[PDB]
Amino acid sequence: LYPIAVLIDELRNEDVQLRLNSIKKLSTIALALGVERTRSELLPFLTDTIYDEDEVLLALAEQLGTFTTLVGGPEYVHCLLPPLESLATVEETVVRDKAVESLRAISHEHSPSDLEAHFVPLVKRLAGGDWFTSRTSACGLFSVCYPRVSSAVKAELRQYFRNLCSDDTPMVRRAAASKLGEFAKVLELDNVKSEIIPMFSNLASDEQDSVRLLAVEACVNIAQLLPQEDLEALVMPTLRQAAEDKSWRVRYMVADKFTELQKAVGPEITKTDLVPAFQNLMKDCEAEVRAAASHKVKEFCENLSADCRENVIMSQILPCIKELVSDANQHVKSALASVIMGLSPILGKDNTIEHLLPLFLAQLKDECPEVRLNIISNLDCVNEVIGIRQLSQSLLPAIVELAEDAKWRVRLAIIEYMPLLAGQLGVEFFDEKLNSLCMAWLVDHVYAIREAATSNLKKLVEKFGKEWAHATIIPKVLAMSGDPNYLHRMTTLFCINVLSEVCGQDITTKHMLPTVLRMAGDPVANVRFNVAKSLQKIGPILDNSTLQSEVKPILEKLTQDQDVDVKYFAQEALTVLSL
Amino acid sequence: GVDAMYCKQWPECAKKMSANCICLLCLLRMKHENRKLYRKDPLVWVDCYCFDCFRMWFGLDLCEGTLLLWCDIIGQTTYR
Ligand SMILES: [Zn+2]
Ligand SMILES: [Zn+2]
Repeated sequence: LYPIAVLIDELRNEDVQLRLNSIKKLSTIALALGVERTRSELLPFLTDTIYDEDEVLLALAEQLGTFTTLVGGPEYVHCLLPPLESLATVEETVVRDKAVESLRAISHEHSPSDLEAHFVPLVKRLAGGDWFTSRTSACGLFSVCYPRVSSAVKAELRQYFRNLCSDDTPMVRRAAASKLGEFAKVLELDNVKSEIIPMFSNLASDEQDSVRLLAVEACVNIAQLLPQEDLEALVMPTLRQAAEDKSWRVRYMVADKFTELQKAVGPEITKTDLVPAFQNLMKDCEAEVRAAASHKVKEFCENLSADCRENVIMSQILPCIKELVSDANQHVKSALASVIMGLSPILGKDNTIEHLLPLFLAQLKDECPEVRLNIISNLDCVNEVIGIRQLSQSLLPAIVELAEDAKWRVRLAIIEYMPLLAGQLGVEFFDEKLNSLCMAWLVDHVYAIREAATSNLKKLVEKFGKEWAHATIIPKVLAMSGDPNYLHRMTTLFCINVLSEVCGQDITTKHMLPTVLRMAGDPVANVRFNVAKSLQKIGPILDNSTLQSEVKPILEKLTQDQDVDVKYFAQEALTVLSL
Repeated sequence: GVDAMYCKQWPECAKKMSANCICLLCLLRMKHENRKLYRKDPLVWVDCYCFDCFRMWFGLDLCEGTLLLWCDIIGQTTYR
C-alpha cells in the first residue's frame, strides 16, 4: 500500500511510547487508505500482528470503536469482527473490556442478515472457547444481537446464554448473571418466564455467594418485566430466599435495593412478604445490613399502602426501630437517626409524642456526634406535627444542652436552627432563656462558631424587629466592647458590622457608630485596624452629614497610626466614601 | 490469625511491595508467574493457590477480609 511499510517502522519502533501516538491516530490512516484499502491490507495486518503492551491494545480496541464508516458503513462493518474477537480474548480485562465495548457498539451498525451471518457466530466462538476470559467477554454480546435475528437464532442464543449461567468457572457465571439483567429485557415474556426465571433462580442459589449476589441485583429488572399476577409465582420464592440467604452480602443486596423492590413488587405483596422480611433485616446479624436497612426505613413507610400504613408501621416496623436506637454499631444508629424524623407527617401528632420523642430524645443525647448531628437536622419539621408548646416541654431542654455540646458542629447545628426556632417560640419567650444562649456563642473557642453566632443575631433581628435589637441585643454587644480580652472587643465591632445591616440609619448612628469610633483608640492595634474596616462597612448606611462630622474626622487621624495594617485599611475606607 | 508465614505486611505483599519476601502469598505468586512462562493458558484457582487466582475464583476484592479466607483455605490444604 503506502503506510503498510511506513507504519510498520512506526510500530517496530524501538520505543513503545510512540506506538501510542501511532495507533491513537489510526483513523487518519484509514482516511488515507481508501475504504477499499483500509479493509484491504490495513485490517488483515492489525490481526495476526500487534502483540504490544496491554495499553497499546487498549488504544487499538478503542480506536476500532469509531470505524464503522472508515471501512464502508453498515454494509461492511462486519470486517471489524475478527480483530476484536482477538482483543476480547486477551487476559488483562481492561483491554477485553473495551473490545467488547466496541463489539457491542458496531453491533448496531450491522444488518439483520449481517448479525445471523458473522456476529452471532463469533458470539458462539467466544462463548465456546477454552479460555474462561473469552466466554466472559462473550456474556456482553447477547443483549445486543438477539433483538434483531431469526426466531431460530434466538433459539440458539438463549440456549447458549444458558450454558454460560452454568459454566464451570464462576467468573463466567458471575458474568452471565451480571448480564441476566439486560438480556432478560430483550426477551419476550413467554421466554422470560420459562427461561430467564429458571436461570435467575439457579443463579440466585449458585454455590458461590459472589454469584447469588449478582443474581439478586437482577431481581428488580426482572420483576419489572412481569405483571403482578406472576411475581407471586416467579420472583417471590427466590426473592424470599434472598432475604434469608447465608451470605450477608446477599441480604445486604436485598436490604439496599429494598425500596426499589417495593415499587417493583407491588403494594400488597409488600406487607404479605417484604414487611416481615424487612423486620429480620433490621434485626439482621450483620450491622452492615442493619445499617443498610435503617436507611430504608422512611421511604419504605412512605410508599406503603395508602391505608394499612399507620397500622403496619406501628405494629410491625415501629418496635424494631425502638430496638435500633439502642444498637451497638455507631452506624446503624447514625443511619436511622437520619431518616427517623420522617415518620411523623406519616404517623401522627399524639403517636409521635407517645412513640417518637423518647426516640428522638434518646438520640439527641447519643455519645456520637454524627447522631446528635443527624437528629438536630430534622427538628424544623416535627414541630409541625406535635405542637409548638409540646416542643418546648420536651425538646427545648435537650436543644439548650446541645448548644453547649462538646463538638463545634453540633454547636453549629444548634445555631443554624435557632433563628427558625425562636421564630416559632415567640419573641417574648426567646427574650427569657434563649437570648443569653445566643450571645455566649459570640465567644466560642472556635471561630466558625462565633462567626455563625454573629450572623444569627442578624437573622434573629430580621425575625424580631430592630426595636427588639435595640433593647435586647445592641446593649450586651456594646457592653462587650469593654472586656479586657482584645479578641472579644473585636467580636463586638463585628456584631456592629452585622447588626448595622438590619437596624437602619437612626439606630446605627446613635448606638453603634459611637462605640465604633471610640475603640478607634484601643491600645491593641488589631482592634483599630478592624475599627477602620468597620467604619468602612457601616459607611453607606450613615448620612453624608454624620459621616464628615464624626467619621472622616476620627478616621483621618487613623491614617497616622503606627502599624501599617492600621494605615493599610484606615485610608482604604476614605477611598470608597470619597475623602 | 495472620502469620508472617502466609503474608508479611498486608497492604504490600499483596501487591509486590515487600522485597525478597518469603511468605506463601509472595512465594505462591512466583510459582504463578514462573508457572505461566512454559504455559500460555490462563491459570485458575484449581491449578493455582496464589492469592490472586483465589480472589478471582470467588470474585473477592483485595482486603484483609479476603486475605483471611485465603488463609483458611491454604491452611485446610496444607494440613491434609
Ligand atoms: Zn510477602
Ligand atoms: Zn495463580
